[PDB]
Amino acid sequence: RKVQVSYVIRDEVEKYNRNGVNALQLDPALNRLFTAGRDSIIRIWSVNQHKQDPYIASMEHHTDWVNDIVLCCNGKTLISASSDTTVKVWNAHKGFCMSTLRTHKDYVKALAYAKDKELVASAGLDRQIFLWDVNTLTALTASNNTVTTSSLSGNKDSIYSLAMNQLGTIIVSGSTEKVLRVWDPRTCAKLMKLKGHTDNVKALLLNRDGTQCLSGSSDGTIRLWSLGQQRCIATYRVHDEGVWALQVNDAFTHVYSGGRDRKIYCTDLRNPDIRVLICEEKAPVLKMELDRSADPPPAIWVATTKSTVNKWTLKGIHNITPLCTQPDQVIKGGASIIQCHILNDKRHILTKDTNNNVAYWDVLKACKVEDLGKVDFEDEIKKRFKMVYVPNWFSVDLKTGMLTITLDESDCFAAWVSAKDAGFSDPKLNLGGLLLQALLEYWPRTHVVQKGNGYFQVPPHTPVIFGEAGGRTLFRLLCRDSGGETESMLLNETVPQWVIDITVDKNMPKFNKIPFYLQPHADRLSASDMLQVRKVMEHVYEKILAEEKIELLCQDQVLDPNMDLRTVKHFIWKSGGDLTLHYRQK
Amino acid sequence: AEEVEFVVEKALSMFSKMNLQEIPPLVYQLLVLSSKGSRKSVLEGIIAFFSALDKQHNEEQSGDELLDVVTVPSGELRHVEGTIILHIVFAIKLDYELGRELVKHLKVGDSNNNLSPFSIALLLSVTRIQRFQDQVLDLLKTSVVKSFKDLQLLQGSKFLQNLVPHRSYVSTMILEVVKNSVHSWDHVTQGLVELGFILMDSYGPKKVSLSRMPNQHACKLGANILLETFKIHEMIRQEILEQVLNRVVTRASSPISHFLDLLSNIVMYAPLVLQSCSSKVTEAFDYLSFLPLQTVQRLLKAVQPLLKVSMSMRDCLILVLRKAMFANQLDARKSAVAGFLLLLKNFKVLGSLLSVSQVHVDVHSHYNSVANETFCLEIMDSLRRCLSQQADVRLMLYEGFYDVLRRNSQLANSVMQTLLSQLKQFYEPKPDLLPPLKLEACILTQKISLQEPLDYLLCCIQHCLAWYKNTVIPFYEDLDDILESITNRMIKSELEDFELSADFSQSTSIGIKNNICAFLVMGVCEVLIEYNFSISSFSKNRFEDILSLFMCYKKLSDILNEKATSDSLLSMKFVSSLLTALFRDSIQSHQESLSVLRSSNEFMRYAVNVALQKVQQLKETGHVSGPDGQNPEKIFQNLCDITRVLLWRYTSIPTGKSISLLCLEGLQKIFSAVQQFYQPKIQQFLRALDVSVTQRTAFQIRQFQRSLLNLLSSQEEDFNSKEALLLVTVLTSLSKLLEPSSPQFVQMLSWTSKICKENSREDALFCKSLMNLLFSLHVSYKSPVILLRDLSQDIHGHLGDIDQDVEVEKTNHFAIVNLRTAAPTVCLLVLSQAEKVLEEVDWLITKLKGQVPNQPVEKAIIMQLGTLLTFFHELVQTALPSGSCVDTLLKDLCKMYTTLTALVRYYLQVCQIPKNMEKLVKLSGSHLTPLCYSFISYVQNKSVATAMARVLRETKPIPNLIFAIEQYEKFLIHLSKKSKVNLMQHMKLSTSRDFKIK
Repeated sequence: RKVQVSYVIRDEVEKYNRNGVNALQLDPALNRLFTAGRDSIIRIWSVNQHKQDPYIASMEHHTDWVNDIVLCCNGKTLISASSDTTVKVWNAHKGFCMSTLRTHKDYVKALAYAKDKELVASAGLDRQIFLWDVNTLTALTASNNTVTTSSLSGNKDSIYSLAMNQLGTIIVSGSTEKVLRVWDPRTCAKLMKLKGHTDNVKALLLNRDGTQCLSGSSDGTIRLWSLGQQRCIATYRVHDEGVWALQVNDAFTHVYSGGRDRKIYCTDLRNPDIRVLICEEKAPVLKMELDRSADPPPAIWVATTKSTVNKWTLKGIHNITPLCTQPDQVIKGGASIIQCHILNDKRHILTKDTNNNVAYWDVLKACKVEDLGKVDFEDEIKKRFKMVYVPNWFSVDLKTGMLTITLDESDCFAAWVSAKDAGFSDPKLNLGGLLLQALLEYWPRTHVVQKGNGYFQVPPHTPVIFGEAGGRTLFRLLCRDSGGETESMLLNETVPQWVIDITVDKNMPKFNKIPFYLQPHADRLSASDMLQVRKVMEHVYEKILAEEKIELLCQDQVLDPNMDLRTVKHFIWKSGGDLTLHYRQK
Repeated sequence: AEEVEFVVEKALSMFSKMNLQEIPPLVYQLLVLSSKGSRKSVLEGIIAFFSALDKQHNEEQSGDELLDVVTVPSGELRHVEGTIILHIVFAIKLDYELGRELVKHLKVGDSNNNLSPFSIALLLSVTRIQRFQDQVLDLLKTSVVKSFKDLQLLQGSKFLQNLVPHRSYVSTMILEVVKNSVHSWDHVTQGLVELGFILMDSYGPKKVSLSRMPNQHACKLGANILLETFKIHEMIRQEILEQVLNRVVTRASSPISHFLDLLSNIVMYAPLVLQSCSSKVTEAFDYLSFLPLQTVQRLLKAVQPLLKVSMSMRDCLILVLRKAMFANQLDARKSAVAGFLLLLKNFKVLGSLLSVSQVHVDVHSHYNSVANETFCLEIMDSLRRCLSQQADVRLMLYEGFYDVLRRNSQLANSVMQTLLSQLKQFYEPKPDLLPPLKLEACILTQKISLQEPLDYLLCCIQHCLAWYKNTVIPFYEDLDDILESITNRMIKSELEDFELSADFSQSTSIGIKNNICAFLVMGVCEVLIEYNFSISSFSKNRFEDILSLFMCYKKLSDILNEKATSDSLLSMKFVSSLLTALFRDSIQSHQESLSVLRSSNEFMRYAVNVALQKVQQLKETGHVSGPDGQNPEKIFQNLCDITRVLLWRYTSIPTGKSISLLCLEGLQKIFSAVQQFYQPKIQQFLRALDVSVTQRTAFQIRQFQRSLLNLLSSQEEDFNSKEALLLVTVLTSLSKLLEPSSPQFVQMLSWTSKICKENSREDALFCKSLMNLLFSLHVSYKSPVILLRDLSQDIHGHLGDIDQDVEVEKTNHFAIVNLRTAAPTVCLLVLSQAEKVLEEVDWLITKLKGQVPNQPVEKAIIMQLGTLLTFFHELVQTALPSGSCVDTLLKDLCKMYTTLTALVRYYLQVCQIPKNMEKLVKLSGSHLTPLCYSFISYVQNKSVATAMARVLRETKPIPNLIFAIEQYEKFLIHLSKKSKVNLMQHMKLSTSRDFKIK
């Protein structure tokens, strides 16, 4: 595929989630909470009430939604699944990624854990389920980096949930097949095919002995299965909308459920008549984590589509009006950029976030210019309108709630801008070439010594990402880390030729031309796109001081002499033919 | 039929007025109409129209990027021309006769002005039809070769340059066809690649002058075509690399230097190689074990730019090399040693960062320097295990350890300990035992062959130790003490301790052992001479040790030479440093110690001769044998330093061969070598000797001009022929640097003409070289036909007349032409120059004949043939010797009459006759034709199977001339009939001969 260069405009430290939280893990030994965010960052929090700042560390190596995390090996290792089609092994005590598994071909959505055998399974949208041994993964080294893969098979649609029992002898898969498939992880052999759900299944549970299964589906029903009888022994219709999260206690007698309807319930399994409404969240519930320190669980952690993670006490469930009204503990969250507009100069972007704040950003310098507050976004677009046209040279995606700018070979160098039009003091400048040199400034291969493009510098903490167009992430690094030994070898392998030509070979991109034929108002010419009208005025003057005696017009409209033909063709021409300019005496 | 032609011609005129975007629909319809009628007219109109568009677009595009008058944009012009080409090619698929007309219309020897970027691109896509693939690619191959012959002929002759206006060449056209192919010309790329490989395959070097340069230019064009097609087009770069590796990865040992250079240029774009064509490199790696050692070393150096940036390729190579080393099969461990050396000589960081169900895991671990050291030490220890193998492997390691230790300073201890351990196996630690080296352990008997190159081991030790004491200091003392002990015991050895003249025979076992042991002793003495020079600086005691070592080296060299070679072990840097101190050192302290070395004339000869060997190695191989001998920048620096000393010694003090004469030989070799290899550095080369290239060259030229005058001022018996020949060779090479349109060139020509006109030497070789220099300068200045005519008169005066009743007046235009050198030296030389004149005129007539400026060309052609008539007029009545002078003159007269026939046949095509042409015809009939018959009579009258061939071969030349004259008179009858002017009144009746036996 074609390699793209992308980077994120962000702060050095992002303490709070900038998007929703997909998964939760609780460490009882250190009293630590792990949040798998939709902003591609895993964060560690302290659940102690004494600390007024629960933030501990950020675990930032993914490039897309983190869908599931499991805490294994007594809280020393974290396994994460993500939409970037990778499974990653982490040091949960320190907070750095150790290795990346690239066996999946689509989004990885579910992780299953067997505590006794230390066995972890990863399943995703590619209909593949892979089995991993954590100790084998944790003992991997640079020299010894080979692993034998054992994959389950027989699933005809994309998996959305996965489950294992404590002993690691039963694994259940939920998918859009509307059926549940069960295997034996030891022998990698099929056992049964549970049926009865009429929609996608997103939540799965199993007991310690692995003979009973709890499933919740988008149809709004919770079904209790018996693996010995291979049948559904009970069906619970508790929620108005789909069920997305499930939690059960150690006795496997009470199930905690939540989903799209934003309501969380505690349902008694032996008789569904005892139903307690724990709370009503402000957003659809994506995942829930129980506090298993005491029996019954004192509290439950809830992750929603909002950036805030809340804890709800369970004091009095066994002792409709909700049980709780305000969460006991709150972990703050940031704001997600939801709307984006690129201004006419193709250098500044106005963004609006979930708090309705409007901000002004500089793509070239990869920094925020100013905050505007709760200003009308559409009015601000008109207020900053300019009479200029610059070709598109970058793309913007807001999947992680942050500004990610993508540079592709097709249009990276399509924007030529004179230095006077920009804020740099006129030599002729290519925005795409300047940005690439600033991103790879610390790379020794680009030094011939001068550093960078000599006009601006992106923040050193800017994450630079190399990846295939609609594919995998080849290499990810910070801007300031390009000078390292290990990063330089990786950069040589991953940086494509079209970036090498400009950053290493120091070549200059093409100069595009528009052909225009002058006609007297009542001879084809081609010139640079940034050529001003004044130059065409003086060319006619020699054909027949130049500005004062000659006026140019297009489509029966007078032309600004300081304006360029690139702006003329885009705005005033309003036609599919070659640009036509008419010269008439003033 | 005629109706179709008329309507086609009408549509051809409409081409200009209508829009370009409507052309492809018109061409497709016009091609269908062509099927039932005229075919050549349709193709000619389309090709001619688009060629004018290409030419007009090129002129208007050339200029600044400001407001330009652009009738057609480049982007849409290439798009239109592309779809026209596809329509023509598709039409040829359904109409075979259309394809034949295209090849016939574009068939080439003539310039074929029809060829253009559009027509060349049309032909390349036609190759997609296999029915036309071979003949079209053969058409293109002949076009470029003929085009390069045109360029070579024009450059060497000033007469043609004033006449022929510059025209574009097929090589330039094809290069921009590749450039224009970026606009989605995917149908041209397939034939573009095949044409590039045909040029390389057919005209690649065959090392295993007239045609070598166009062949080299044709081969270089194929490399340019392939390289530029590689960069632009992604779907073809995989095929290019596979075909390049096919030609390179072989055991055939065919000359593949041009393919290796193309491979090196391709792998400079490593991301392009790794992206698509990545498996081919790894497959070539798998075959490295089977390849011979020389192929592996050159192939790995070619792909070195790829391994410098890529870890995966480097990691795959290490795995292949490790597997090859562990293989029991031999000739693969040698390649593994060569591969591991090259990796360790070039890269400081080595190392990284499967079954059916086994996958690799991206472990994010930081680079570990300590682990890298163990990785390198593991390979270094493996290489130490290869020092007990054959002497071929030992020779490679000794050459590689110096660069390994310079690259990885962290391997210095491992390398030095390895060298110390090997030296202990052949060094006698006893302070009084002689000799200090066990030369019998270096000999393996099983036939006698060399096991350990002891001389090369000390060369590596001495150079590695020298680097150690000046790179890492700011075992070494043990090594410093061993070398001093070796030096003392080699000096006090009486050559009897080495068991050396006893047999010294080239067949007996003891003689072979004695011969090899003689080489090792001389090799050791050279290394110890190099060691003692640097150590203790400029001390008299150490230089006396050097002189004692040299006598041991020279005495053994004399014994081997007279009873009867090998390269010297001195580094080129040391030879440059030794020469500078030995000839151009005046520091007071150094003079006392240097007087010991300077007092030995044999040492003076030895130092200069080794410098000549280094220059000779550069010319033969392109690199020098010693350390830093493959670094062009450092070789050039030593070339400048050696040249300065050789210039000084020769010029400051004038004169086996003398020292000054040897410096002259080295100067000639350096000047040839510098121009052959360091062409862009000539200004820097001339600057370093003590304005522009012409001004500095003229200063050196005048400096050697004065030298030649001194020898010519001497007596005939005292004439130093060897030195004079060298001076003309130096002057010839230096004069290649002067710009012909400069006063410096005019002075050089005026000086050479004056020397020839005034100096009369009896050396035939000196006269031949001097005239060759004079003609080389003159031809680039003006036509030498007047010069040729005057030289022919001198030959006529000295050799007399064939009439034997007339006396020819001695003109004495040139004193260099005397009775001894007039034949066969000057006569054969002037005949070869008149041959080149006729080739130039034949080229002009061929161009004019195919062209239909004519009047200026016709007058110049007649003026050349008119003057060359008088040159031949003097030679046909000269009493030449019966050897090759008569054979060459008869062959040249046949060429003269063939050229006259070609001129007459040209007027047959044109004259539906000017005075100058008539006078040329009259002159040929009154001054050449009757005298040719007299010369034929003169030659014939006066006087196993090999003799049978000789007598039958001598019956060819005279009948060949008779046919040439009769063919010439045949076409003059045609011209007289056509032009209604009787040209046969100037020609007498032909004279025939009959045999009668006495």
